[PDB]
Amino acid sequence: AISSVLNDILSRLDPPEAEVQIDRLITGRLQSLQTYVTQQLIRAAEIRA
Amino acid sequence: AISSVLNDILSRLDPPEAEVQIDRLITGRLQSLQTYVTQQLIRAAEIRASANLAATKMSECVLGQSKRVDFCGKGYHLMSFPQSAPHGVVFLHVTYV
Amino acid sequence: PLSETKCTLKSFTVEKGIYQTSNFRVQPTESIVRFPNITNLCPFGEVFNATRFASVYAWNRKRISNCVADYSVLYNSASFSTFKCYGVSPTKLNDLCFTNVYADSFVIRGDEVRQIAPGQTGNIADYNYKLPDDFTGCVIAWNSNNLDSKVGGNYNYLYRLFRKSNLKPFERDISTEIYQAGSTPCNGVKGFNCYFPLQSYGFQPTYGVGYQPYRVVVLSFELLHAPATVCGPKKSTNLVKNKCVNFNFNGLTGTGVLTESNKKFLPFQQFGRDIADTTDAVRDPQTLEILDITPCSFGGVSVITPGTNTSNQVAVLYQGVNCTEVNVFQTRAGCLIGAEHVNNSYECDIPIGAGICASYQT
Amino acid sequence: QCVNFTTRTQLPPAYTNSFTRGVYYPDKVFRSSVLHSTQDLFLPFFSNVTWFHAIHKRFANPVLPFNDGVYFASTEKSNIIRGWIFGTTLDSKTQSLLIVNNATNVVIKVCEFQFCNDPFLGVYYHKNNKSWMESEFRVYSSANNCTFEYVSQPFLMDLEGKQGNFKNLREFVFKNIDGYFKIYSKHTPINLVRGLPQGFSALEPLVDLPIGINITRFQTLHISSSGWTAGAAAYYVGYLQPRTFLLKYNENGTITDAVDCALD
Amino acid sequence: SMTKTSVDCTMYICGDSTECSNLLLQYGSFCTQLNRALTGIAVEQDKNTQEVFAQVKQIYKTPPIKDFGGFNFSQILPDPSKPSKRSFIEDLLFNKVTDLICAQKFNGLTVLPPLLTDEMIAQYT
Repeated sequence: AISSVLNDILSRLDPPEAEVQIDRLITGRLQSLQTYVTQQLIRAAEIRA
Repeated sequence: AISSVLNDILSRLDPPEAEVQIDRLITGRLQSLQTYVTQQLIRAAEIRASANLAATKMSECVLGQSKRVDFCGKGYHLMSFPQSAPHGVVFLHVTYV
Repeated sequence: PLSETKCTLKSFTVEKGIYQTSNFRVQPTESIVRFPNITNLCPFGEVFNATRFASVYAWNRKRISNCVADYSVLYNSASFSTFKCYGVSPTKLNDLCFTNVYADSFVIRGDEVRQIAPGQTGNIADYNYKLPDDFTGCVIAWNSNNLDSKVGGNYNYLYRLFRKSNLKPFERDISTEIYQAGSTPCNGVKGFNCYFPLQSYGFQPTYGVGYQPYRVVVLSFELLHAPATVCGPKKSTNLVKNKCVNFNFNGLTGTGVLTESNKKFLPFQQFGRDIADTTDAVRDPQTLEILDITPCSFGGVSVITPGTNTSNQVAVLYQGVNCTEVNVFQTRAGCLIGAEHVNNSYECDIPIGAGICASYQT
Repeated sequence: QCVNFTTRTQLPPAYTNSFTRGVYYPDKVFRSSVLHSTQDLFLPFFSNVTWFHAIHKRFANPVLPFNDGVYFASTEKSNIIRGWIFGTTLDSKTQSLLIVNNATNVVIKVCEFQFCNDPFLGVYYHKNNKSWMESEFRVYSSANNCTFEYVSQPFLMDLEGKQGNFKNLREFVFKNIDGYFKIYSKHTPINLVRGLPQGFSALEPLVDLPIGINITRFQTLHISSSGWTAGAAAYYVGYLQPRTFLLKYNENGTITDAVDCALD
Repeated sequence: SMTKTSVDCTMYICGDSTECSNLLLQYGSFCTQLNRALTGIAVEQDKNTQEVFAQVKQIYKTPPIKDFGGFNFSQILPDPSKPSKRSFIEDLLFNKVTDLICAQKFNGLTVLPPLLTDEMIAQYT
């Protein structure tokens, strides 16, 4: 995206144009959070073992 | 994307247009790489569960004598002979039936 | 190499152990291109001397194979009105290997110049003739508005604006009769919201670019497995095996190490592939030779050093690659630079691989 | 020319089975000791193809349509069949593809020909210097507007007349891919009387014809003008279909086995 | 143990491309997370061989004079006449369990060799 800060995207692009860059930030952070949760479930199986 | 080779994309679309198709390759290959790593980590739990079980059988069945039932194999255990094997180990157990 | 570990671990203190930093890779030092002698030359300049060019569906073509387009006569430099090119230029076509080259000559308008693209759509593409996906060349055009164009439109040349379906690459329809125009068949004679498929040029010398006639020459290319016999006026560059080079063999461009192979290829088979569907071995188009295609050697770089409070001595480890550049020793793990080989056996301190371990001693 | 042969008649459309027929090299890729699965226009295993024959009092040369691709099966002794004629209307109204077999190369001429109802090529004067060479043209009266011409690679052929059962076998495949005509040829001797024998062979690439003409039907060129007769030969016509095969590649880069996964 | 694999994020996704390498910098630490994950696997696979194959650090040898009470251990014991040290039972174990290793290294997938070789593992056994 253009900037990692959402406020820079909201204060720059129009509401129709901002939806393109905001979806890139959300989907990327969803994958970053899902990867974290997936890795924690793997470490959960290791610590329970 | 249009093609799996980056040279085919850079030789057709413009630099601003090529970055869109390359990101499709990166996102897909990264998800393909994250899927491989995820499967390896899941299979890593099974190979360590078997290794801890093999190390337990190596200790109890081989070194000592285990009174556990159906652990060193069917019957009353006597002695176990380990044997090297590719990507693992083979246990030869002597039982009393 | 000690500081490379510091930037990898994001700390100024490196504990004793083996740490990976970078990845070593060998860059190609040469470009090897090997193809047999010259047979013929494609009609690049022979079609430029014609009196006039036919219509879009009437295009004339002359088939001259063996790639290797005539580089002696080149009119492609600032000799015409405008040049819109894709891929590589005719001057750069010498570095590429093509099977068959069709020299096409046709006349279009200004709006149809931008519509010409390799294997794409357009008014002349999916209706009259569509260019194949293999076209890397330049689209050359010249301004005929002061010659071929007439006042009130030029009806001499013809083109088919509508067709029942879109054409595939390298497909043509020359029929000028009345057929289906849109998606709904009108059953022959014009009507029922269809139109007369054949159309004529409206060229007016007094209007803008879109109505100006432009004579366009397109060179059709073939990227298929059929080998090309010549690459460039300077071909060989002398093949030397057992080296990392950039190679183009039988139309396949790649970078790797060239080695001789004993595999027997079918005379109708140009090149092989492995289980992964990647280039495995190729055959020499010039003489009879079988070259095994292997990529250039690469591997990871491991830094073997003791603790920061112990010593600054560093042992560089190359994993699974031989060091041709370069205390340079070779083990089953790879080239190890910065360590000494001791025949005595000691307890493993810093593990390397294949039963080899490193340690800091006197 | 315009008058057919006195022995020319329409045979009943009998059918026969092609055991492994329809297998060919999909490309020039070399492979060793691997199993690759590809999908293209193929002749399924255990299919049914038309059973035709031509002799010196029965001659059959029907016109058959061309849609999804065609398979050629030629059982020969003295090699009577000189090729096939291709085209849309098979006349001067559009382009027409012909195949001339001189027992040296394969001549492919795409032009505008005037179509005779019974195409033939005169072979006469066998008293001295036979050579089994083609001379007279009964196929087309005039020729013009040639958009394509090609000459193939040389090969070996035996045109000497023989007696008894069939000997030579030539199996071809003609298909249209994006306007590119890919013809695949195989020639092997066989022992056959009628029908087809059970066997396995792979078809090697013959010629590449980047022409682009549309072909809605095809007729056969059998040749060896009502007084002219034909020779002893049999010919079969298959149809290509989009089937997936599993090909077994050996160390020499040939197909040693084939499996049609859409059959059983 | 399992085959030790090490994958480079850049070379596997897009190699020999400077423009594509810059597009990887915008996606964050995925290289660090995926590399340390596979590297952590290769270390744990080596720890599995140390916790199983070698129990003790003292090597024991077979005495030359053999009276076992009627048992024949020549099958389980290694054969010194072979170039590699293995037993008569390990003859079938190694042969019946199946280059592809170099083929994976051609596409950018590095296969790390194990720490304990076949001779070292057989000595622990």
